[PDB]
Amino acid sequence: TSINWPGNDRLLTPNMFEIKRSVALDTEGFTMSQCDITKDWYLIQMATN
Amino acid sequence: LPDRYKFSISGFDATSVAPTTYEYMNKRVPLTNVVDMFTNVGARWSIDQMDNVNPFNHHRNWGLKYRSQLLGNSRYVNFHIQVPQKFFAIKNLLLLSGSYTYEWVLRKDPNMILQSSLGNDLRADGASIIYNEVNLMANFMPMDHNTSNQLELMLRNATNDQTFVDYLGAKNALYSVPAGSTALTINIPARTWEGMRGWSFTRIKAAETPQLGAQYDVNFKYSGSIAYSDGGFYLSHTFRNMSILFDTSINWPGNDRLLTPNMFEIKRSVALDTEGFTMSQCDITKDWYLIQMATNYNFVYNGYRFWPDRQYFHYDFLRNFDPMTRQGPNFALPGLFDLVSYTPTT
Amino acid sequence: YTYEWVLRKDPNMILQSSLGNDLRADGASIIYNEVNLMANFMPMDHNTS
Amino acid sequence: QPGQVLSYKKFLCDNYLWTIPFSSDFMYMGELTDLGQNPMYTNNSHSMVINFELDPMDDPTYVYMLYGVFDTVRVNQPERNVLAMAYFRTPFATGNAV
Amino acid sequence: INFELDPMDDPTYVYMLYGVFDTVRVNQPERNVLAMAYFRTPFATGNAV
Amino acid sequence: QPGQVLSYKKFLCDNYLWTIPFSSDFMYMGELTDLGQNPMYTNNSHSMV
Amino acid sequence: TEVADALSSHANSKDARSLRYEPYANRLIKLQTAMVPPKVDGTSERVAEVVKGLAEQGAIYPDQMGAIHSDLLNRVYTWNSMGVQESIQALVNDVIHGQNKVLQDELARTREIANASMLTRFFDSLYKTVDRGQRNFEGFKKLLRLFVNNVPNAEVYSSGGSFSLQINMGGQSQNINLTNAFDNLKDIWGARWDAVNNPRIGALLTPNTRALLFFVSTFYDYGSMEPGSYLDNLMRLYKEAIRA
Amino acid sequence: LYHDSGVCSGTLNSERSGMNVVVELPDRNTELSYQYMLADMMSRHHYFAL
Amino acid sequence: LYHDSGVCSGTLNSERSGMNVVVELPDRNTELSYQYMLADMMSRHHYFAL
Amino acid sequence: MNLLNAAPTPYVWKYNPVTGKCAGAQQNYGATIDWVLPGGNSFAYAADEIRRRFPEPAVTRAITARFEAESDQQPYAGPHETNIITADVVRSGPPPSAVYPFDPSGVQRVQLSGGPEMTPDAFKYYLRVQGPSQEVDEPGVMSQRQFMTTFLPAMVPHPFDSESPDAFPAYFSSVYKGTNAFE
Amino acid sequence: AALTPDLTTATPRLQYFHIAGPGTREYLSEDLQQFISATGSYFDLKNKFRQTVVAPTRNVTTEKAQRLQIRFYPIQTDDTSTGYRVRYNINVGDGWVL
Amino acid sequence: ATPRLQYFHIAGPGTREYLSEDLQQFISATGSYFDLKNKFRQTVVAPTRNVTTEKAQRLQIRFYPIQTDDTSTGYRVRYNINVGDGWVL
Amino acid sequence: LTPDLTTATPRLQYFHIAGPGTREYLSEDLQQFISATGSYFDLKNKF
Amino acid sequence: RQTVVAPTRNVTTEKAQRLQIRFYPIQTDDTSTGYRVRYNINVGDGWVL
Repeated sequence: TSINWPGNDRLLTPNMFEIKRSVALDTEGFTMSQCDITKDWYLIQMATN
Repeated sequence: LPDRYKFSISGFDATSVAPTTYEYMNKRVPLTNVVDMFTNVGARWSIDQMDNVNPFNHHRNWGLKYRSQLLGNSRYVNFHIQVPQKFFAIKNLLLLSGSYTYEWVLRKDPNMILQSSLGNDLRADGASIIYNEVNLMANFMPMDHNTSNQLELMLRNATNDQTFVDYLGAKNALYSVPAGSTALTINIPARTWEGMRGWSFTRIKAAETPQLGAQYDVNFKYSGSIAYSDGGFYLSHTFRNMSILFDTSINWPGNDRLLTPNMFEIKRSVALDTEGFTMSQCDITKDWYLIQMATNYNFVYNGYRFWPDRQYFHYDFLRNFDPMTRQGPNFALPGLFDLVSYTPTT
Repeated sequence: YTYEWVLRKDPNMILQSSLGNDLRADGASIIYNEVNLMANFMPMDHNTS
Repeated sequence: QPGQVLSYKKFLCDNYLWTIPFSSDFMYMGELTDLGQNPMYTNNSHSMVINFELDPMDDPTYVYMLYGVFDTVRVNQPERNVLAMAYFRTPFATGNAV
Repeated sequence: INFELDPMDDPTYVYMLYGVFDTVRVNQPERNVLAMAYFRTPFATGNAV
Repeated sequence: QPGQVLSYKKFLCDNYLWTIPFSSDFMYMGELTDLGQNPMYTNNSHSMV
Repeated sequence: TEVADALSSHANSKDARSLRYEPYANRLIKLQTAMVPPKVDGTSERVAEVVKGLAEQGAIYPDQMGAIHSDLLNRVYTWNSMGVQESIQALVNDVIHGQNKVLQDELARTREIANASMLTRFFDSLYKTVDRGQRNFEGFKKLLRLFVNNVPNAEVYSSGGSFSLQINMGGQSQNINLTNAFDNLKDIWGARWDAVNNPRIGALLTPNTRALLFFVSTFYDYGSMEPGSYLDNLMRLYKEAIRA
Repeated sequence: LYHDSGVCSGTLNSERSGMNVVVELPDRNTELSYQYMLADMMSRHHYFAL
Repeated sequence: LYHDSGVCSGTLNSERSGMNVVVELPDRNTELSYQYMLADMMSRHHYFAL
Repeated sequence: MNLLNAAPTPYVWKYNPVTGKCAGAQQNYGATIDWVLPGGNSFAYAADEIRRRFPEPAVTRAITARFEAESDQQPYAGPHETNIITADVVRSGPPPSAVYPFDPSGVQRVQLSGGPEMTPDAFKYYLRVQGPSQEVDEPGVMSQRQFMTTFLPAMVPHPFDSESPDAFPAYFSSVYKGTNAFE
Repeated sequence: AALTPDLTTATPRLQYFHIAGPGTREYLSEDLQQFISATGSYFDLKNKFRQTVVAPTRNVTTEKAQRLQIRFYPIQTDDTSTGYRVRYNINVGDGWVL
Repeated sequence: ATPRLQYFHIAGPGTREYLSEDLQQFISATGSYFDLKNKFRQTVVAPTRNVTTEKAQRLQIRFYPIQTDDTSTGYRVRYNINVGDGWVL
Repeated sequence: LTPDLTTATPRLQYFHIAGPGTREYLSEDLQQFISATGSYFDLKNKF
Repeated sequence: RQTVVAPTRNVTTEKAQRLQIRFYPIQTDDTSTGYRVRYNINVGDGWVL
């Protein structure tokens, strides 16, 4: 009920699999491939595939 | 008074400016009979026409009155202020040796950073701010390096490392309630509640509440006291009752604890009252009154009493729980014509 | 337990004036409709109670 | 006439934010309450529904519902300029939009 | 599992696919005797005795 | 105009009697201070201005 | 009765001046209760012991303990006679026999449960509350309990009411008594470690008591005792003496 | 300060450990927590201009 | 409440032992006793409406 | 075959990580073979043989301990971690080789900007290495791995038949009757 | 010998965050607590280590259905001109304390 | 610890260890109605050793941003807090 | 009717006007009870 | 059927190790023709980059 599966500070966002974020609202980056997909989500998808 | 109890001044026209501008508030005289010297002439009675009006948006707000006069008597202020860090993880963190980088971003929204005593749109009123220099001050104890390395080494030890909690200790959820609506349902997904502390709730006007986690709220055109950010709560009334059901049908009290075991009846109308269930010479219920005194003061089964040890808290129950009572003529009778009109001709 | 008590109806006893005038001669009166007794019971465990 | 009057019992309570403790006797007995460690909720999943009825206002409002959570940080600094914080919130660990 | 989605304007499902080993072992021990035994590792459907 | 105004930051302090503690860290660590027993001042004459 | 031991003692015995230093009313109350002892009713306590044993033996539930006890008080009082009181005492002796028979069970289990049960009986065999330093007293009791539990070769026994403790270091086994130690440890719970108390109660501690608390302090916390007591700051020294 | 905002939060982290140790959630309330912490810490009628 | 009146006093008692166990003497002051007790426990300027 | 003699599915345990107390046990339905409708006589024996080949709890304990030993994340520092924890304490605080002037002059000392006692590295590491003041774990609560060593999944044939053990879903036995409680 | 517990995988998640831990007096090291006690009048670390008081969670509040509040109507009234009598049958049930 | 200071209890032992033991019992016994505890002075002595560096060290440090990156909505500032060894912040 | 008024118990001690003291006439279980449950349901003022 | 089985030991840490690190520039030197960036890639022990 409370143990996040990665839970080892793997992702740049500690407590979720942030698939995408608003680049206009974005401030610290964390967006990949010239779109709103995140660094973490791009990493997971490319590692999986 | 609220805008619904006001009228234009024969030169002012509505829809020409937003209702959240200064000269809109100035050029709308209130009705003169909704409140006057004869308004409940003998009753200690908060004006029910403004019981839902933010009282901190008043020129008698001594705190804001002091906070505005620290900047000067002009609107051209070369302010120099020192703002504390308030994030709980780093509010009292005791950093040891090393190189740390610590960036933070400061709001430039006049409605956010500045507080008006009228709650008007500051952006629409030409308010603005420019930050020239923002430096970070830190004080270091000149303690002996032979001991501070010892201190930092007994703090690097993992068995004794800093632990910080947010004092509020409350997840914050804002549930919309439209104007005409009188009921709200809060359903939540399945969860374990592994250490839950309880519930706290008031209702805050959406006009006075900014978008949560927003870089810049464009629909926020209010500059008074955001009851969400500070403790300026004023709508703890206007809660008829509430119920809790941990499962689809399992009431949490669920042991005939309360006089109404299936709900937390916060208040009931005394006019419709027949069995009692109203305590402290007002419409708050026996059930709800016990809940508040038990929570804050820890002794209800030994007897209700006043607790002066927590009057300083500014957010407890007894210091600001104000019951009042008036009588009023009974209109809709052969006489008693109710010669006060509350609806302006707009 | 059987617990009975009697309530005052004297206007001068139960009511305090800011002038101290005789309220019996001033038409003051009280009528008791419902006089109920309430109590609080700690739900302490019957094992320990 | 006495039949031509009414009563308007009312109360105001500012800066309070009504609290209900998740304690089995509603009396404060520690921050980690009586039932917060009761292994009928802690062990077993539950999905509560909270129902309100309010005095109808004339303007849109929120209902600022504050749950009771243990949001703590254990700041661990094992070496020089090695800073690591661990966040934990007991009822709502995921911290999503609810 | 917690999801946050862009709100669309019509009811939608979320096609959630877990990762399972839904396998079959096909036994034909004798003539015209066919027998399979289905096994799915994480989300097993099967026979608890 | 904003260029036609000034600022006059000022503070009033009554009944205070500005104090400077003769301590190493300028804090109260005992009525007999840190340096009040340091054997530089106590044992040797110094002439402050 | 301290009056009896004040009359039948030397000229100024410790309890001959304990009455003397009392206020006049308290001293007179002690004198009166010594001269003419007030009688006490055994029942309404013996019945309580019987119902507590019944609940302990599982005969009744503790939820119905008080109701059963009061019903039995009705049944006794409405027939209170010499012949029912002997049945009450028979049931109380019955409770005692059952408790002793239960105790013989844990002295047959693992020794780390036998010594723990004997230690519980030792704790039940002396005072449970002290006027001063109650936190120190219960902290010491818990420390001794977990010391016995976490020392595999600790053996608690009784010899005519004197509950002793045996610690076997292989080549030797030093015996320390607990009854006389806890007797000595009275008026040292509320100690207030400071300049004058340390000489005062450093000569008040027998070698048995110092040995006992030295062995106990091998498992000593900072959350065990009052943070400014003599026992707390003494075990703070003894624990590091054991360590180094 | 942009508290309570997970999209424009602050950032405190070390050099050897480059991961950010200040994570903010949109469901916490930094400002109100300070108000409750300060009011419990001292009476609110005291005026501290700093 | 008719306090300290022996002619119109209350009666709290059990059932099996029906003896009235409240006795009010005309020479005591229950209301002033409550006044002094309540003023000792806390300051009197606090307005407790209940 | 006879299903009364068939090996039962093992009871796997629930850990409840937050409280630390055991959350109970369940019939291990999450890993079960579907063998009666598709399988028949040929696979009933196979499923029984698989079920009775479930490792005994001692073997599972050994496998889990061996799996945990290869973690690299044991609670205490191994040679890798303790070497660097010694390295950083060595290079912490005032340097030992720094020859600084100590001026015990009651008049006219030196400024000594810098950047007469010192602490040894043995005690300096002793401060860093020592554990808490408790040195004993509280009963009831266990970490995940110490819970996995105990509380092992095992086949429990004929569980609800004995004199007075029943099971441990979530309870606290009080009155000599198994009171599955905390409702 | 050094303690290196990884958080966010600590596993109890309450003891490590001291939400239901041992207590500050008994999880800080010997030397650190001595340091805090000695240097505790000018340089404060007491607020930097979390400690939580824990509810008894057992044999203190029954799961049985018990009414927190009971209203007792009069059984005998006997209203007169000078006074108003009320007679009640207060019942403290089995296991109850009033 | 000069004897001149000790004679006046300015740097002396302290009240609890220099008064006659009977007097300490007396003043404590009659401490509820006849207070004598203000007539015997005691001075709290500062640690005066191993608590403060003689090294020239800044008591209050100002940190100014490395990067600012001002925008229309917010005003970011990025600092760099350098805490040397022997410094605790 | 009580078994204590029947005997020769001193009046001041019986009513705790000059008695021993709540720390020493209550049963040693009751002092522990009122101390343990002294934060939420106090009984100390009743003795 | 044939299934490829993962190593599961001595191949990945259970430690809290960030899977993707963003290095802020230490020092910038923005000019009109070029924009410099200086970083500090501190590959901790046991890490491989």
